[PDB]
Amino acid sequence: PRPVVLSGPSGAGKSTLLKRLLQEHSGIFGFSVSHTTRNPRPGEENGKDYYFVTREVMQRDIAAGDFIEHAEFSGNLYGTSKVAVQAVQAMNRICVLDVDLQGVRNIKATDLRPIYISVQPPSLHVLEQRLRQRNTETEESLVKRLAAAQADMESSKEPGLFDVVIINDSLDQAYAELKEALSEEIKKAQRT
Ligand SMILES: Nc1ncnc2c1ncn2[C@@H]1O[C@H](COP(=O)(O)OP(=O)(O)OP(O)(O)=S)[C@@H](O)[C@H]1O
Ligand SMILES: Nc1nc2c(ncn2[C@@H]2O[C@H](COP(=O)(O)O)[C@@H](O)[C@H]2O)c(=O)[nH]1
Ligand SMILES: [K+]
Repeated sequence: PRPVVLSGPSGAGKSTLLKRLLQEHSGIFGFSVSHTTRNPRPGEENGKDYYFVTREVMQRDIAAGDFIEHAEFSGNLYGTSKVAVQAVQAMNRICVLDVDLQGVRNIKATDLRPIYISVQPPSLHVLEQRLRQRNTETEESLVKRLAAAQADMESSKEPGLFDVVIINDSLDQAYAELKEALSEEIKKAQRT
């Protein structure tokens, strides 16, 4: 039973598929609650979606060595803390992570030994509409995320970087491809 790392462009639907997975398989998977310096969106709860901390707190923790990995994204800091992964391990659950491309390569350097899945948009055109539908991004921050998306899409074709690439055209189909990709993960977890 290996950890799971979900990545992809902003707005692809990796958080959506993760939420569906975590509700239907609550006893099998446990979400890695990362730290972030950005403000919480409406409907986001501190401790569940993210550990919302200020910039000074994040930098203080980085010096203290609390983070397995950390990176900046659209002028805000994100990080997978050691305590976040150890919390899921203490619950006897498969840790699932939602990081960017920079985190993916950082995790490659660690010993977490995960399975890498890239949730990809059907095309870059529909990604903008997906990002524009949520409206949480201002026009300036939307362009920054859209620009970084193409770099993420290009790197998704790198051989060996991702174990599974899922195109998120149909959400039910994308979730079906997610479960099948985790079939041996769910099997091994239930096999104990
Ligand atoms: N299958 C889908 N069909 C259409 N729109 C979708 C689909 N999945 C997600 N979206 C859109 O994508 C947004 C929600 O996806 P999220 O999971 O929050 O984005 P994300 O891939 O996690 O990237 P970030 O880092 O959270 S911005 C909304 O605007 C949805 O309308
Ligand atoms: N490297 C890294 N990236 C993260 C982490 N948490 C979220 N991200 C990434 O940061 C971006 C913004 O996330 P959002 O602010 O939309 O939740 C997404 O690409 C997401 O996957 C993290 O802990 N580490
Ligand atoms: K995350």
